[PDB]
Amino acid sequence: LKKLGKYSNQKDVANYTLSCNLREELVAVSERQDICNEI
Amino acid sequence: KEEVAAHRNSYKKSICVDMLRDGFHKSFTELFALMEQWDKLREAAKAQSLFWQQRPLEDQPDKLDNFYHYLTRAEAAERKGYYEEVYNNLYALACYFDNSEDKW
Amino acid sequence: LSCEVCEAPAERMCTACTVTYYCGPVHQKADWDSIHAKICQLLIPLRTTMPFYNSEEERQHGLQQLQRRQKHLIEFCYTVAQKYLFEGRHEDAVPAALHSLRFRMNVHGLSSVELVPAYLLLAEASLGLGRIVQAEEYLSQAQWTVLKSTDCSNATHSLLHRNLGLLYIAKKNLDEARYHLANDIYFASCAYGTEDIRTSGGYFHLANIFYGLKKMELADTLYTKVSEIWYTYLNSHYQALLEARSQQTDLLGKQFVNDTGLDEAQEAEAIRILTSTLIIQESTSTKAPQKSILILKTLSILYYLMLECSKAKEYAMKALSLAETYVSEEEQRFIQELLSVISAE
Amino acid sequence: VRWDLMMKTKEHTKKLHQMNDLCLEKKKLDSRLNTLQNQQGNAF
Ligand SMILES: [Zn+2]
Ligand SMILES: [Zn+2]
Repeated sequence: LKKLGKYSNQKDVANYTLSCNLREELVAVSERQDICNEI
Repeated sequence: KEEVAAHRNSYKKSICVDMLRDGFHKSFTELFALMEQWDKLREAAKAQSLFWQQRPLEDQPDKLDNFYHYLTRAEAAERKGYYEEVYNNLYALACYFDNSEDKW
Repeated sequence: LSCEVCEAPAERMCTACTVTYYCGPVHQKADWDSIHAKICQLLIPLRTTMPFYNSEEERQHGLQQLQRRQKHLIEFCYTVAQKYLFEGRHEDAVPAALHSLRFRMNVHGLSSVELVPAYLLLAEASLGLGRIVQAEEYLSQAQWTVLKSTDCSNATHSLLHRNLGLLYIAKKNLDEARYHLANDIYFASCAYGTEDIRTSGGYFHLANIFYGLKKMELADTLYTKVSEIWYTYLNSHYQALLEARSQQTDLLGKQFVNDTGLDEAQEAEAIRILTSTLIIQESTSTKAPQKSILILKTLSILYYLMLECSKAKEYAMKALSLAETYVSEEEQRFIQELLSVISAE
Repeated sequence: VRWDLMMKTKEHTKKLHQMNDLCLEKKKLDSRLNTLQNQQGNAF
């Protein structure tokens, strides 16, 4: 199990990081929208 | 959109924009003066003076919120000539600022 | 090829220069006035294609001196355009601005922030022509440039916000006019500091909106702030001039130069701002004539530093007559001294 | 316990497909910026 324990903890940290990644992409998409929407 | 730019720009920017947009022009002038004073002090002083021990003001939104509420009130009073309203609001700031970092 | 001044046909030669191209007589005359009264021939040294610079050092020298001449004339053209906008000669501004833009395109390229000043002058001329959507074109370009821009300075962005506000001021939302001029005022304040004439120009446009809103006390407050700025700067020069002239005398002696230190376009904008401020300050509230006396002092000082002697005298005499009833002796004695300086100089 | 790893992977892929959608939005906005560039052309 310890192999899957290691990869499960890897996914725990990777999914939290992905939550920061999707926050990053959400600000990226919203600001790129903002460029076209302001003008 | 513009609201997103307003929150996404610095809270310092956000309150400057609110202030001058809504005619709190002198409230901006005061905020600028104090903010520059804070920055100057925290840069300039001797390397472990309390000014260098001060927190960053810009990081610290609750103090900018206190400036927003009290300066908006005090300028609304300042316009009137009802000088005691100005006194009371500025003293409310002053006593909020009755702490070691805010002494000046 | 085209009429470079408007991209209509090259209907006629520029007989003054051959290098300039005109869509016949109307643009021929307007561009003759606009660029050729200012410099005319100097564009020919720009327009001539170089013969071969034969070595690396020759190429470098020839490029450097050509480019720096181009830059110098680019800025002179942009100053001329600014003055034509302030003088209301928007017809003459259109050639000067379009030339300055095209030369910025050539040296800097269309992508440059350096075009943004010219683009905004082309908006300003368009609004002088009422061509609101045309101004919106060049503001659109500028806005994309600055939003991308890696380095836009506080002054540059203040220019952007100021012209954005002016465009909405031709539009119909006073809220946007305040919002954008406020941004201009902020960026001016942090670039220049809070007492610069350019910041005061922001405050002036804000005051004019508050006057249109008939919010008399805020409008007058803004007019006061601007008037105080203009007063303080002109005082700084006038005092320094008299103090230096007083300070010391070797047997060599000296005489100091009476000087505004302003751009002539900044002097024209000073006159426009102070005159509108005076008239609006009176019409909003004749109850404070002393503020009119202050503006009269300010303009009389400006006129003296120009040696606009006629208005310097007239406005000093007005200020003195008003100050004798309204004000303490310090005002009257200052205005008398200024009149004595004008009449002696 | 493997089921938890599978479901965490599946929701990870859900966030991948969300961001790929945003990549298509970015491609759209790139085409919009090119459209506005064509407006730059500044004929008169
Ligand atoms: Zn010519
Ligand atoms: Zn034409």
